[PDB]
Amino acid sequence: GVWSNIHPTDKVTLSFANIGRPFRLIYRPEIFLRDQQAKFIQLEKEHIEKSKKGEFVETTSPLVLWN
Amino acid sequence: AFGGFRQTDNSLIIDDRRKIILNTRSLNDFQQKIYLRNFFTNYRPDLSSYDYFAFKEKLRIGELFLNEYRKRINNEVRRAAILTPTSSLREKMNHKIADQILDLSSPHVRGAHFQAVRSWTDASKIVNYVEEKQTKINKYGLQFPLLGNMTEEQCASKEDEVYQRLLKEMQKPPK
Amino acid sequence: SSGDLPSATLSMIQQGQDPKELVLQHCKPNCLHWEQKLKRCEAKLRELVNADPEMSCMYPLRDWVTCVEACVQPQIISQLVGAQKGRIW
Amino acid sequence: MFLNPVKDSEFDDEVKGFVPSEGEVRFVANKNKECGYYLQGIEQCRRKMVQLAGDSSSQFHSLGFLPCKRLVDAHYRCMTDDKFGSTIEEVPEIGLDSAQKFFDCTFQQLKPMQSCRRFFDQVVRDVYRANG
Amino acid sequence: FIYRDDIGAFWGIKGYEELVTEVGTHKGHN
Amino acid sequence: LFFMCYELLLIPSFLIVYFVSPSRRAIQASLYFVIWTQLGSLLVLIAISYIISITNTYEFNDLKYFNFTNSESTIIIFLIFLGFGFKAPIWPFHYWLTKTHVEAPSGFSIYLSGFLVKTALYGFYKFNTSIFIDIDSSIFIAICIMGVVDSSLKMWGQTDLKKLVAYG
Amino acid sequence: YMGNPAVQSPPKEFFNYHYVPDNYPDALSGFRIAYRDPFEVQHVFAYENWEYQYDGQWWSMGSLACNVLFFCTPLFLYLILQVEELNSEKRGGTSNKFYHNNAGFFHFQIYDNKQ
Amino acid sequence: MELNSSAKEDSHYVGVLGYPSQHDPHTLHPKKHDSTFTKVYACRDMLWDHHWEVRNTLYAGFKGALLGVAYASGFGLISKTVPSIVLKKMFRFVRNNNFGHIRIMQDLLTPYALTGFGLGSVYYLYQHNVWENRSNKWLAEVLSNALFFQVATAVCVNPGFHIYGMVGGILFGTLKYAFYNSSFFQEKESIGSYTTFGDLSEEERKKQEYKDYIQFLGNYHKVRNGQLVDL
Amino acid sequence: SQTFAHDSFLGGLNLFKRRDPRFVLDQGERPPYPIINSNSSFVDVLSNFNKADFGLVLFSAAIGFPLSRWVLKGLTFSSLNYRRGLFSSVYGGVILWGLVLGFNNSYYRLNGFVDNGLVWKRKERKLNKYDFTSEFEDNSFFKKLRIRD
Amino acid sequence: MSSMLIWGACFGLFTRAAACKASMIPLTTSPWKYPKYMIVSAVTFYYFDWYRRMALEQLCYNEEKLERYQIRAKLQSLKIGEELSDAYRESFFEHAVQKNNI
Amino acid sequence: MEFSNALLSQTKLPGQQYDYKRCFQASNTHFECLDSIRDAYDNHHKCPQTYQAWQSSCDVGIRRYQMDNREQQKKDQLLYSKEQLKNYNAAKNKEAYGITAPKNLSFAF
Ligand SMILES: CCCCCCCCCCCCCCCCCC(=O)OC[C@H](COP(=O)(O)OCCN)OC(=O)CCCCCCCCCCCCCCCCC
Ligand SMILES: Nc1ncnc2c1ncn2[C@@H]1O[C@H](COP(=O)(O)OP(=O)(O)O)[C@@H](O)[C@H]1O
Repeated sequence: GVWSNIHPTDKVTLSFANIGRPFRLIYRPEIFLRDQQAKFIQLEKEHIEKSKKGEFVETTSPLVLWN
Repeated sequence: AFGGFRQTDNSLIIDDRRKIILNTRSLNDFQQKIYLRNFFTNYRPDLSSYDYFAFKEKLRIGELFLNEYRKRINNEVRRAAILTPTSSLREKMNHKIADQILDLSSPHVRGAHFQAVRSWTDASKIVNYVEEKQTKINKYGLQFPLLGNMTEEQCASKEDEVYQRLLKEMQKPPK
Repeated sequence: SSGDLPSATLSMIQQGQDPKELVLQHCKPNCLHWEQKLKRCEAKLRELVNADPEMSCMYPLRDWVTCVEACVQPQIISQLVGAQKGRIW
Repeated sequence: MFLNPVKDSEFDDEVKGFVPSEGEVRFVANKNKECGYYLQGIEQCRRKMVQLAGDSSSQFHSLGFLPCKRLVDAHYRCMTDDKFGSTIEEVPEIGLDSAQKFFDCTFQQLKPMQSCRRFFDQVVRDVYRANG
Repeated sequence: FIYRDDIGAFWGIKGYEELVTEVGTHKGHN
Repeated sequence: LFFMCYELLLIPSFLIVYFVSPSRRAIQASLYFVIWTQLGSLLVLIAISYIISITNTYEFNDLKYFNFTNSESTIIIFLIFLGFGFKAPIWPFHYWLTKTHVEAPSGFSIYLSGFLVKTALYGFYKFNTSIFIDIDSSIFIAICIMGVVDSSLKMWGQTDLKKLVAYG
Repeated sequence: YMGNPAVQSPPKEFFNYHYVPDNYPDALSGFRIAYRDPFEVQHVFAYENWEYQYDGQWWSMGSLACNVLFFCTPLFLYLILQVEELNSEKRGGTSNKFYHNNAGFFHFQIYDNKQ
Repeated sequence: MELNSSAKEDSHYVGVLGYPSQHDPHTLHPKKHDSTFTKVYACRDMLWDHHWEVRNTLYAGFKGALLGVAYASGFGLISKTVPSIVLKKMFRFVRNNNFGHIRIMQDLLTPYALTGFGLGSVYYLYQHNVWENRSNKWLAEVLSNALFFQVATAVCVNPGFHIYGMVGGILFGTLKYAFYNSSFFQEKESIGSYTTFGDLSEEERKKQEYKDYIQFLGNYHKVRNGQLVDL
Repeated sequence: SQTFAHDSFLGGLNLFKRRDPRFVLDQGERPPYPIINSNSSFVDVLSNFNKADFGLVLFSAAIGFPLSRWVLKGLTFSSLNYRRGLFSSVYGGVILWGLVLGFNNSYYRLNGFVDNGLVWKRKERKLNKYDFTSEFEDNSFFKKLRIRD
Repeated sequence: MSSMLIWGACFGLFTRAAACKASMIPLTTSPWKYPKYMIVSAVTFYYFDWYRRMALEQLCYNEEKLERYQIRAKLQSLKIGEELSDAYRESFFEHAVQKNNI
Repeated sequence: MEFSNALLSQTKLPGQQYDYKRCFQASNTHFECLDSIRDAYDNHHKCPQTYQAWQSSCDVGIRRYQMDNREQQKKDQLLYSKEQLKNYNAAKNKEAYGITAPKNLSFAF
């Protein structure tokens, strides 16, 4: 209910099962990932831009991030 | 996120793929995951969770199916003990039945044992045998309802498929 | 059981390959004092002309090789079939 | 799954089981534990592109699943260890049929991604058996 | 009653200074 | 939640033994029950703390997607076996069970032997099945068989029917 | 040690039944409580209060060989299990191993997804 | 503040970094032009030989004797009660002798110093010759310490107090493996540090690290289970 | 979120409106409002006194009477003279605390921590990436306590 | 359920009832305490809900600030000689050179 | 603590004070120039006079904090947008009003 409407996991599990983890990761996982992917997203954008030019960059090929 | 436990062993780790050298005592969680925790814990690690759940269920059914083989051979031996007098029972039993009895023995079937100790290859062979049986019974739609749950439309479509298959097989030249 | 499971790794030993060169390369950093002594011996021997035959750098080389192979020999042996430590001891 | 049709059979669909090599099992398991991000990405991308351009009146309806083509190609490169091309269209002919089946089961008959993983791993296994 | 072990003589045995003798037994353990 | 629900069975049990038991010796029996079962609970707590801290999750499927090293798995199996055997009870950790059964009220003695030890068994089964363990279980098998033998050999020397049932 | 065949006077100081304060008595079958025999009660509360007198008395009390065998019984059981493990390993039978062949799936546990 | 620094050393990492190595030869090499006194005084390098087993045993005994003397000084001598007549005789000796306090300390500390020396030497020999080739280092340490301390308490304190000695030996072995044998609170290299070989291109290394990061994203429970909302 | 206009008699209520639960700002963090005097002296703060600080003093005087009575409710064995003296001392203490609060408000207005009738030329652009409070406050009383939601 | 105000009101009601039972005084004693406790508990728990949400948000922002601190501490915690090592040279020069624009 | 840039900036010489008004005037001018340039990397040499004024007016710790905050702001602006963040937070709260059922029998890893 009102106490446990802040996270889709029960309060006991939140209190004990998350030891030494960032509350950003626990509560806003998508923002945490997209923030840690800041440079990788720019590299992927550059890779796409060069691919549209016919220049396939092999180095940044694995960087295909969906979330 | 998966973590890890700090390691105490002072042993070098050499990775040819990444051309890096690491010490076991100094590894982060990801390095431990990719180096120390990279081993396998099931017969078929190349399968997904759903695929390996199906594999495990088929393996259990295969163990029970080999036990069913042994039980059926025992029941046929009991039948021979009644329909055939002792004056000629052992000859007819040594014809074919005794060989199958020794085939379905302690190592080849789990029986009453706690664990049927199979390698991953043996488990895969048992599961493939179960899948062959499933294929040959499903091609005729025998799974419904004992071994399958199908809706009414699925049952009707399967009946039509089996009817066409039966006609095609009946109208084939004999070998 | 673990023995009934597939193996997740394939080392050079398990592939029938010799890791001796790589292990030598990765054990050379363990022994740099001896390598520097050997280099100094070679430099001094090249410095003078027609030195006494009882003046060789084979002994510094022996020290360096002993130090290096003290690192490469056991490790590879630990990866060989039939080198298991035993059931109890 | 791990069944081969019997070429000379008394009936239509008799099959015989086989077990892949330990090398193939190890390779497929390791790559799936290393490239499982791309598969989940393909599933989520398929769902999101159906959400956005699924309606026929949308501007992006004619583009189909092309935004997930990059994810499919990345998954192919990761599973093939960057040795059999940069795109799944460059697949060897042995894995061509399995690739076609995967594409059908992933983007035409939108089955649950378990079957799609089965077909993609079939492509990978065909490639491995060809070039072990 | 003490031996240097850096002169190529293991435990005072001074006959084998011209070869590598220690690896596997004294220097390392095969 | 599994571990917590396993841990919630102590307070009502101790309250029943402490206040409902008619025998005057049942206070010490309640203390023994609490201390023994709580030592077992501490061992299980250490094991579950290892599990949670190493793999930051709370789901058995997430455990399936993770592998513990040999040392970690050995520590986990030893801890869970020893804790759930404190609650089982196992040799030599059945002194609390003997004292409590002799001194607890008959209703709780029915409930203590009948059920709670089965909760310990269920906890051990859930914990050990979800984790790959590569050590030989001969030590645990020997402990269990020694418990069986030790309990069976003491049945002749019991003139108390309730203590005899406790040994059974 | 053994019981004394000689006739002895009834005990004057022996452990007896004691009940918790404010105890509700058991009133089954008319609430008829008979006086208890002192020897019977003494035997009832004798083993529970028996203690060893000196350090190491537990060894030589009774049969030293039997006590040693009982003490070494868990070790004997473990060693016999090790011998049986050797036999199973030589014959590839069921070993004393935690067979993780289900990969973590429990016994007939429901595994369904929520929409 | 470190424990067992020389044994707990990543020699490969130290050599790669160029850091000084405690395993480097610590010895003196006189030339054939030095004085005889220079030749003799250069023989002190034998005291620096950690492979000299006699020297190692003597120094372990010295450390044990120092620990025993410290225990006698701080916790041992003051705990026990000397008879009054004996104390009076000792103080009379101190009165009539120029350095009687040194003799008193020699007499009082001699049993403790000898016990410490014997325990240290026997412990070093036991660990070095019996348990240095065992595979399970933690188990070997625990068992060796348990047996050694059970025997020691059975002969130094009281034979009846041997279970407690065994338990204390188990605890001491666990502590020794945790800190004296493992680099806890004494790390000499950063966690996750590595060294590179093979002369791989920087582009290739970047590609490999991108592949590792893609695999690393599977360690997140939300990513792996597909439980992320569209951001 | 709106704040009570400064230099009025309710300007001290802006002390209870905080955009973040932080006690203080960082070293290089710009204050919410333009700085009038960063190197403020005691007489500078006194000169910057206004109706907001006077209203804070008046609020202390108004609420200080029941608080002083509540303190006196625990007094026993006391004559009327001592009771009146204790009440006077407690009330003067509360009024002095109100004076301190007004001084703090003037200092904050000098430093730009609270509203001072001035606005920065370009506001700091913040993305409310983590937001557990907007929907809660827009449907509750607490929209009046958090500035800028 | 959904309203922290109603949850606090129920909490105050039950707290008053349990305090009456614990004190052994009859219920329906000091009846004005029930609405007073309801109001006080409702306000207190409403404020605590708001404060915990605010604390979680500012904690997320503080963690964003702290990730920089942990990175720069890891670079400053490198053992001597590891700064120029191949595993940390790039990051060390990024923070020492590129991130030096004051 | 020794690794904390904030805690090191909070340290100061005895008698050292910061004219925050002048510091923030210079910072606002320099950052307005930089944002007018609007480059991925803050090239302070492209706003020379304002860069000199910012260096003279502000202290080293203040400038370090300002540059760290500017880097964080640039990253956030390149990553997110207001309406996207609003929708994401609304969806996150709505999901938090529910439960996270386990993904039994997955298809990956
Ligand atoms: C639709 C609605 C319509 C209207 C409905 C009816 C009206 C609703 C009214 C709602 C409430 C109005 C509240 C008015 C203002 C109240 C002010 C207040 O209580 O502040 C509490 C205080 C504020 O926190 P904060 O601002 O972050 O701290 C200073 C930071 N510069 O916070 C603190 O002081 C926090 C202290 C933190 C450290 C201590 C607490 C944590 C550790 C202890 C935990 C608890 C243990 C017990 C402690 C003692 C409890 C007595
Ligand atoms: N509890 C006991 N302990 C030891 N010996 C006993 C016990 N009860 C009976 N006996 C032995 O059995 C015999 C039976 O004696 P009993 O018939 O009880 O006494 P009596 O012959 O005087 O009636 C006794 O002589 C005694 O030696």
